[PDB]
Amino acid sequence: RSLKAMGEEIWKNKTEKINTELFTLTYGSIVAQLCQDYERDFNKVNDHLYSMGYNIGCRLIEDFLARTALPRCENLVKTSEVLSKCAFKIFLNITPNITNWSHNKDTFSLILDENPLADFVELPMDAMKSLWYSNILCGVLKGSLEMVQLDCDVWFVSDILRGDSQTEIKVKLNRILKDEIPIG
Amino acid sequence: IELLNINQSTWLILQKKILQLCIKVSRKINDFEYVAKFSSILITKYTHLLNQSEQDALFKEYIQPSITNESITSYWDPFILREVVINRILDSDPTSNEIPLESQEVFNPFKVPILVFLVGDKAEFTCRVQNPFKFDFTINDIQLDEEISEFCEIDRKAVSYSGPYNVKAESIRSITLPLIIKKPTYKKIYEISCLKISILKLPLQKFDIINDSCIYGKLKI
Amino acid sequence: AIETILVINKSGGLIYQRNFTNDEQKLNSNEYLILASTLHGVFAIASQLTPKALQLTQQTNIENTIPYIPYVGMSLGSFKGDDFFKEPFTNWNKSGLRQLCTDQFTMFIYQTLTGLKFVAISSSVSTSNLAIQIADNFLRKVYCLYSDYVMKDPSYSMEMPIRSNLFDEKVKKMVENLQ
Amino acid sequence: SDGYEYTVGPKQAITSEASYIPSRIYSESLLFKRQEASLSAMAFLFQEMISQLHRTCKTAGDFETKLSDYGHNIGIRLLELLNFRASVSPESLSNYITKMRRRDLKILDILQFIHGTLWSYLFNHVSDDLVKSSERDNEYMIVDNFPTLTQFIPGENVSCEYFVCGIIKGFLFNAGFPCGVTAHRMPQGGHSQRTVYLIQFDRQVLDREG
Amino acid sequence: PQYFAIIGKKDNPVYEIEFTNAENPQGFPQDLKELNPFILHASLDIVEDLQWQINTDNCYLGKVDHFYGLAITAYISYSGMKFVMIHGNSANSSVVIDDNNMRSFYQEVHELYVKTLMNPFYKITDPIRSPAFDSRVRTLARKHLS
Amino acid sequence: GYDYDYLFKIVLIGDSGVGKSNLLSRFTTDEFNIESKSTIGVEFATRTIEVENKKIKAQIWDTAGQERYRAITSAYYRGAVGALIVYDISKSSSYENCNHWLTELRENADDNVAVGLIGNKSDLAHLRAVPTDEAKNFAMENQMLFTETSALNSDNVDKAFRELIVAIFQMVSKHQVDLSGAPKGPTISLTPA
Ligand SMILES: *C(=O)CCCCCCCCCCCCCCC
Repeated sequence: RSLKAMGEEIWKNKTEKINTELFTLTYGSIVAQLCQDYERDFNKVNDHLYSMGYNIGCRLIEDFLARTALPRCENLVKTSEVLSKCAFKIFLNITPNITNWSHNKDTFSLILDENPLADFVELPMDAMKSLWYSNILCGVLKGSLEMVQLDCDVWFVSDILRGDSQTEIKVKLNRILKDEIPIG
Repeated sequence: IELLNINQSTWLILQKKILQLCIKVSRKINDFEYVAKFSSILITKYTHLLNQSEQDALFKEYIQPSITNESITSYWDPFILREVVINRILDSDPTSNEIPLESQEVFNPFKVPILVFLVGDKAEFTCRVQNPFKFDFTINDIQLDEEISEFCEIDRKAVSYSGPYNVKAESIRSITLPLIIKKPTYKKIYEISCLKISILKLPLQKFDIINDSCIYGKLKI
Repeated sequence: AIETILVINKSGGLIYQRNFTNDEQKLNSNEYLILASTLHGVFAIASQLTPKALQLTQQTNIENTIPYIPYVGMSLGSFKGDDFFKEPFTNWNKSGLRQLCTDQFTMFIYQTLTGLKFVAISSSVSTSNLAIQIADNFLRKVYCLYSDYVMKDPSYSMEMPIRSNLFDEKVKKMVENLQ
Repeated sequence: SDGYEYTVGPKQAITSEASYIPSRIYSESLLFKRQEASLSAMAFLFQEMISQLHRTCKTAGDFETKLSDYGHNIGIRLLELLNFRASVSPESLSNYITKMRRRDLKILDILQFIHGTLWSYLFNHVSDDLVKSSERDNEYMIVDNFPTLTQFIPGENVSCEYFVCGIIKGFLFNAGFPCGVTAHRMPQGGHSQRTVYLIQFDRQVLDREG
Repeated sequence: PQYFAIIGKKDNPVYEIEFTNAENPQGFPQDLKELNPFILHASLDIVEDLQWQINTDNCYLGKVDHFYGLAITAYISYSGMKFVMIHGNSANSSVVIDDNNMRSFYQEVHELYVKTLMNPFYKITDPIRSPAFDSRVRTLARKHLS
Repeated sequence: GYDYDYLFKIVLIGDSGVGKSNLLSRFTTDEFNIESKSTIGVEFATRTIEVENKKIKAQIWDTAGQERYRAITSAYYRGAVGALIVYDISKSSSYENCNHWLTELRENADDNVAVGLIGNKSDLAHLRAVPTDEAKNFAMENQMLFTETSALNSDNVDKAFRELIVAIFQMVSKHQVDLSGAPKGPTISLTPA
């Protein structure tokens, strides 16, 4: 099996599981107290969540790749496949799709069918145009991909909480920096 | 009033209803003290609930008599006059009036404004008074301090000639005045935030500077 | 009998030097930093000494896969089950120092894709190829344990010494099982 | 824009209006949708939360108070839909139940409730050996032989575990029982990661119960 | 007519609304309109009295208090949230409360309150300002009240 | 003796023949594997200092590339959180190469690395060829500390090195708090039947 049944088997019997309502409640508590602390400056809240996600991903790149130990991704396709098909599966019960391939194979979008972080969420009316609620995921993806010498830019373009039906995260590779230790 | 928490219960509508009844009965009997006492509460705490009609009627009925008979001698809240910026302008060319200049190691790169004035030059005092209520009041005179006064106090003749300064209903209307400087300071960086004001012909009351939100707007001269 | 385990963070420099010999204590803490940094430098040297014959033609991407041992580990944290992994896995450092043979000890090195280095010194001198598989499986065991109890630690800066209590005792138990 | 608007007061809602502005939070049900995620994600979120909390705090007491405040809100939310959600007897689920669950009002019913259903819901297993020190006046305590959230935290100090203390405190505080919940480590029985959540009630509750 | 309010532990309303019968779309005429918050405040004391008492259900209290032809019914959630309703005649009657309908209405409104409380940004002190909440509450009143 | 809280990596880089080997004769524990410069490319020295009541270990890597070290010398800056650029004030070539060395460090070393400038063999005022003013001006534009060192003028490089480690510690130190009446008596069971 390439990646589907692999990640399925790992999540089936390799990992200790915990309830997700606790996860979304915890994340909601952090986000709400952060908005209270920062005095409703939701752009700064987005920046802080980005920093938090970056730290989490820099730490997280070991848990994945220690449980899986998959080889290094070659070019921009295997990385998307693994990242959307087992990387999210192992840590969460979600299998987002790939959509909007760019003309030159440099950008792709993670259509998040289910967002466990935003389970019971309804933004305040003064933040429906500014606050990316689940901004921790972009930081996690950015840091995690940077730690494998795959530096890229990750940003939301639409969310289910704000307007449009589908929520997607665009990932665009800037360059594969060659400081990737003496291997291969 | 003791039964609730006018001074365990946070039902503001019921509180203002009973307080309105209290002032009504306090006027029914000839008790001019508690009318002022509770009208002070009713237009300091529950100000964001009484709309145009209630505030206008209350100011016409219970406040102005409470001022004319000197029942209360203090302004309602201290959150007035948010900004007190002061400026001087060069009447002549820039060259005219200059402020005088007032006459082996180990390097590492790893480790508000103050205003200056002369005696004779003319200045400009601008203050942004605010009126959170739905009625209008008039400022009668403005003074700076006792300490930093006698140095740069506002011209009494100018404010007297200009007459009372009417503030619109919900405005942050500004007042621009001249200012006269007489005495020196040598080397002693004084501060200016006392700014006595009289509102509706009351005793001169102090008002400290409060910015947009609790931080104090302080400047040095 | 793996008598000593040490790990090098990402750029040289030592962060964990718990040893399980009875009583030698011959090397102070200071010399082991020099040993780890020298190992990193020798790894770098070994990367750039491939013979000319193999540089232009490898044709050897079938032997990199490490066969798995059933229960080399023991007899958990984020993991669950009787073992940390049942499947076979692949080698990452196909162009680097992999072991050092000596008549009195054998050193094994397992380099993470990120850059983490895990070094195991064993008194035992196996056909000198199966022992590579045993060492790689044990070192990925230790790497999984590190990813559990050293990475999910609020009070631990990145690539700094591992002053923790659960990680060291659990690797001590793990090496105690393997003998 | 006809939502309460408490400054104006109550509004006249004529009983002929069925015009419906979907909200995406009221339409969605809350039955018990199983979406269990990995423990690793919870652990990493928890440790990044504590890491962010280190820079903001100044002393141990402030750290503990802020962590307890973090868990307090989770307690606020969990009380309602752990008491309410258990009333289902095997669209909206309000018209699926004939009898609301009898809300506890005694000293030990709530503690039994937390021992049984809240801890099982949180960590997928019933808590162990709820006991009370029957010497002074009241020292009720919940003990866990191996806490889940803070298993990866090294050291013998219990400061990072005040999160669940705050959860319990908020739970009992809304339920009508103010508390002084605080954690202690009591290594005993061969586990040695054994933590005891001492619970101390207020004099008001003691007067009310008797 | 009917007057409904949701009040927290600190004795403050987080939601208030009044319902009519659609043949007299004016509510309580002028005096009970002013007296409604005070009578509800008075009845809250009896509701708190029944909050801690043994003797089945204890969340739905039914008719607890009485006034000048006004029936007062109370329901209590698990977080001490008090749901209070004041039923008024059609200018002449002896008001009788429908037990099952009032019970079901309080159940569904408690569902609404709990799923309002769940989101991160809500606080216990703050009021329930939401057009969706008011809309679903009033169509619920049509469904269950009368 | 694994008591040091932090391990900082510092690289002592400079032109060949400048006199780096004598420069790191002071801040050392003069023991352990001597030489090894020509074998792998680096020699190792260590220092222990307390900053803000926290032990810090600093490891010094005095790399040099003569004819063989093209890629390895680059790889040796994998995570250096400090650099100690060296030039001699005798010949302008060593000072001229400082920009090239700094370019390599900022291109390859750790991001936002604290890097300084050392002027060695300053006692020899006979053959001076680089003035202090020019060196200081070059340091100003590139965010570096600068000093001059000599055998007669010793104990200055030690203070500069401690100051560099202090500058590093104020940048890569996450704030922390010192995390340091339990119930006693026989309990009674209260779990439900
Ligand atoms: C090829 O180069 C390998 C790519 C490795 C992908 C790693 C992605 C792991 C992170 C996924 C997101 C998990 C969310 C966790 C939320 C706390």
